[PDB]
Amino acid sequence: ATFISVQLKKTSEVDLAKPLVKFIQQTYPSGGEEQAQYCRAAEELSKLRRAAVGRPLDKHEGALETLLRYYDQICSIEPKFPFSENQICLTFTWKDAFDKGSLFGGSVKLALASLGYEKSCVLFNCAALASQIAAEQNLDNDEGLKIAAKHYQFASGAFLHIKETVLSALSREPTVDISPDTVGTLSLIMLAQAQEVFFLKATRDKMKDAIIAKLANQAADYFGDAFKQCQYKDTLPKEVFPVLAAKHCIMQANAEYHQSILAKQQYYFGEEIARLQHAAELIKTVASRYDEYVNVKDFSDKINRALAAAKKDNDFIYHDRVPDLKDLDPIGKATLVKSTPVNVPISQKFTDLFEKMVPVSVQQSLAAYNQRKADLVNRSIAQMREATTLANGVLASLNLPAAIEDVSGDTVPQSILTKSRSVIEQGGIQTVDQLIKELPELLQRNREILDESLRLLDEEEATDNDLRAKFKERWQRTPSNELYKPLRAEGTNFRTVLDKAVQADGQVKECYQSHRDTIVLLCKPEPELNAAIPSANPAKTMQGSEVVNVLKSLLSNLDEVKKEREGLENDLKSVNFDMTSKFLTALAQDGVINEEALSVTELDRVYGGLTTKVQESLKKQEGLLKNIQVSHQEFSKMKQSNNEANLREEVLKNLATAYDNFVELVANLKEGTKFYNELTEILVRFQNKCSDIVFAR
Amino acid sequence: AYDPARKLL
Repeated sequence: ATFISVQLKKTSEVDLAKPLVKFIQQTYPSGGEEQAQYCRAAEELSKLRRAAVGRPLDKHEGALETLLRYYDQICSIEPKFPFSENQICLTFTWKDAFDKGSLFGGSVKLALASLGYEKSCVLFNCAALASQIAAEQNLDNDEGLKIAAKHYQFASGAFLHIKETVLSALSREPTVDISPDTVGTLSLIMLAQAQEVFFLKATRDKMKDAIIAKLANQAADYFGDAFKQCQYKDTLPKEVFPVLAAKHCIMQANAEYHQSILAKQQYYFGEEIARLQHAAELIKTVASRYDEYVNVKDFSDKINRALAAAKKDNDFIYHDRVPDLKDLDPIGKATLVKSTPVNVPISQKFTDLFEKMVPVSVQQSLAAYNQRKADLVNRSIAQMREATTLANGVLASLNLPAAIEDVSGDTVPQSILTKSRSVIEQGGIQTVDQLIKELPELLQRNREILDESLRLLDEEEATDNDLRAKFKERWQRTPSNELYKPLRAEGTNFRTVLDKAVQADGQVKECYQSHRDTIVLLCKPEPELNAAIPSANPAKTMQGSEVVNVLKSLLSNLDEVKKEREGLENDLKSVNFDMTSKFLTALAQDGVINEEALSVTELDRVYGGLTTKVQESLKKQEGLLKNIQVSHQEFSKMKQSNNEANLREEVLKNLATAYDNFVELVANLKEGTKFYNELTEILVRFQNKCSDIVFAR
Repeated sequence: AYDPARKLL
């Protein structure tokens, strides 16, 4: 009993851990327990591939489950690494299963950095191994048949799946063995052989000849189509062609022989004989042309006995006319087989090593989302500040709201006194004197770290160039020069960072030198400060004016409008939406994650209320600034240009500008300090990459 | 004021 099976494809060993850990780390918190398992999974994985492919093969469910498990686990990884860009290069090398190449050289090999290549080959080997285990079943007992039937159908389904994916999964052309046509024929061969197995069960179970005939006929139809496909393309091994021809005939004969029994049971004696003659013709040709692949003697004898006896009853008793074959009805067909669909997991008790790892399409949509959210928040925030800066600068420009608090040109207007006290309580100038003094020191600290860092590289690179010089042979290595190119690139950037930071130091310092005198004045105790603000004769005409009460509450609103920006900015920054689980839903419930529409929609939901209140502020300020500029210049009519009051006005306008500048300056200095301290953190790390690498060398 | 430098990080 000869059944076709397929040989496994050979692959070269390939470091599977390498491109995976590399990325794994580029992706997680170093030392972080993420890496603790994900890197520990890409180990088991490489050790699995070794087992599922490198091993000299053992024809049992053990080695097949390992191979099945390997197919599963590979499929479970595609969405969780950036194979798509393929910038994560790992190369898979497979040989042809049949040594089939268009050009006349035995083995044609093919290596590809396509996980789709890997997938098709593992699956082909899965179908082939299944085909070999099927072919070994004992088709005399009930479980031999069940296992063979299940495996031929599995192989059929796997080969078919390969036929329908292989090209989309590969850029270029496949080796022959796995090309859609070769795998289409193998899938049909496997399906034919599973029909055969069912024909054999039907037989062993002594079912009605009508059934057995239809089963055998169906099998013949399968074997015949596979035969045809092979007739004018020779991409399968040498013994496959004759064997298909043989089994095609032997299955037609079995169909004839069983139908002939049905004919005799119906007294169609002429048909019985015609069908047996056909069966004998077929089996006779098989016996003499494919004796190398097939044994048909028992079948030939059983037919010959039935034909002899049928002819005896007919020649002597029945005298029924024997029909031409062209004139018989077709025998029917009944299929009990299905090529089995591939639906990972195909292995039993599958467990996905990287189940917890986040789909790469989700992490990309999360990052994209944050660049979108930062933009939303920063924009809104910067818009507001600029607007507050503008309004404060305008009010100063108008001596507002000092002017309308200035009842007697004799004392410190209340707004000035409040601002003064506000400044004194935050330390006064000695607060700004400190930050300005310590700024050049935080800068130095960082130059120093960057400098010692790079000196390390310079010094180790030096001895390395010397050693290679005096010991060419015993000191062969990649030069330090080449190894250090990356780190010296970070270095150079860092340098350009310090360039910008210093540039900003200079701007802040020039602002501090140009406003430090007024501020020192602003910080004086009330009487001393008052005695430094020139007196003026206050026009009492102003108390109660229409221009004044309007301006006054026109200014009240402007104040509320700006203390409002404080909560606003604080709310923009204090909220956050974790979008992962919303991205997961879009990916499970759907084929793809469309983040743009998804995040735009969530941003509008989370931030929309504020990005609208913010938006209100600005145009509400515009309304206020417009109304104030006009309503003021009317207050400018009642205004009276006497040099006593002009001096007073100068000084008041300047103290208010001084408050603004104090507030702004302190903020640019705290900012700059936070920056230099973060920079120390980042630079200290960079100094570790440097020493670690000078001492691994 | 130090925003331009944070950008380069």
